[PDB]
Amino acid sequence: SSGRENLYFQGMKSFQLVATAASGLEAIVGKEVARLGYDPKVENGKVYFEGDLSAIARANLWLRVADRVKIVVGVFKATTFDELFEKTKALPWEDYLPLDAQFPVAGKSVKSTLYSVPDCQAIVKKAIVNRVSEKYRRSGRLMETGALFKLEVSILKDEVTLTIDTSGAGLHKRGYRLAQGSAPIKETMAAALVLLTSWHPDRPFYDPVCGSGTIPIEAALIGQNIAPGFNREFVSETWDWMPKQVWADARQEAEDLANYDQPLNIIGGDIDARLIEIAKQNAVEAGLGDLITFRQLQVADFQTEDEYGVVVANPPYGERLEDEEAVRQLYREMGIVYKRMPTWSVYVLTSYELFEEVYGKKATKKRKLYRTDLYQYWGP
Repeated sequence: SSGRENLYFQGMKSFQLVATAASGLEAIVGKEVARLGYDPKVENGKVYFEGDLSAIARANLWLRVADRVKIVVGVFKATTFDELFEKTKALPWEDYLPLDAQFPVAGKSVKSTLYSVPDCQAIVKKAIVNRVSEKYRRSGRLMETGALFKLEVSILKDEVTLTIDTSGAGLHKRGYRLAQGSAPIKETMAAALVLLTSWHPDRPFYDPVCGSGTIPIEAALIGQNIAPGFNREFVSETWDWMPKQVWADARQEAEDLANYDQPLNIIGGDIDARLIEIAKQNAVEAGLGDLITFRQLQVADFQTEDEYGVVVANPPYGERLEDEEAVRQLYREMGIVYKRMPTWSVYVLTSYELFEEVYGKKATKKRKLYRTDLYQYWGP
């Protein structure tokens, strides 16, 4: 993180990395990449940075708002498949892919002469096989049986970016919600919401419509400076050219930087007792024991003597009449309750158009996200 180490100690090998992100969340990912001591270049849905083996480990462990961390193998222009072929085979694929690499190729194409994704997939695969076959001298040992190097060819305005996935499962899958679907807020979005607030763990936190507990869990992990990826694995741990010691060092660092003694006052409320039991279990799996206070709690029944807290909510919103009426009632009740809490700040992520009207006051700030809006009521 100092950024000052001689590059010799990481094998004299530097990588062009990228941390992908939802559109509109890249600035936050940039700040997280800077936090790790790297130099971010923020673009639409992508934060590029240079790094070594340790950067791969540390970014996978630590980024909370990124979708995945990839290696950028190369970037060039191509308007014919023969040009895509040659420029792809010119890259040093053998530096990344061992004899037994498994290397499937995914594709994306937008506003490009080369429009056919299946043809781009085919030609990139052709070229990579050509390259490794040449550089391993047509070894009979070349076979796709071992570690996984998921490749992507992405073409935008005739510019080709070739990447290798270092993460495996998307980073939103921290491990604490497995086998529970994706109806709730995406974990990366939940972390983004908390990071867009003023909240610090010295202050109370409340998610009044918490469901299975994602927002409180992400807040707790921020509050104790716990790496989001601490309890999961990454595909790049299986790559023979990345030493296990790099990952062991990154994980020891993550343990050392955590603040497990930071007290937390975090309440998650939901009307569904079964989802509250699920939330408690998810928090145990996240390594948070019973630090979070999950309650079966209707919005209208919340009372506190605590001051200077932060409410953060993202109520599930179905756009049909019954579901919309239930959320209107929720927003109205929130407004009534939080009026009694003038020292608190309130953040509500919703696509319900009449939120401000129903809550009863206009927001301090309205941040547009992906279409949903983050309504922010800044407190003292």
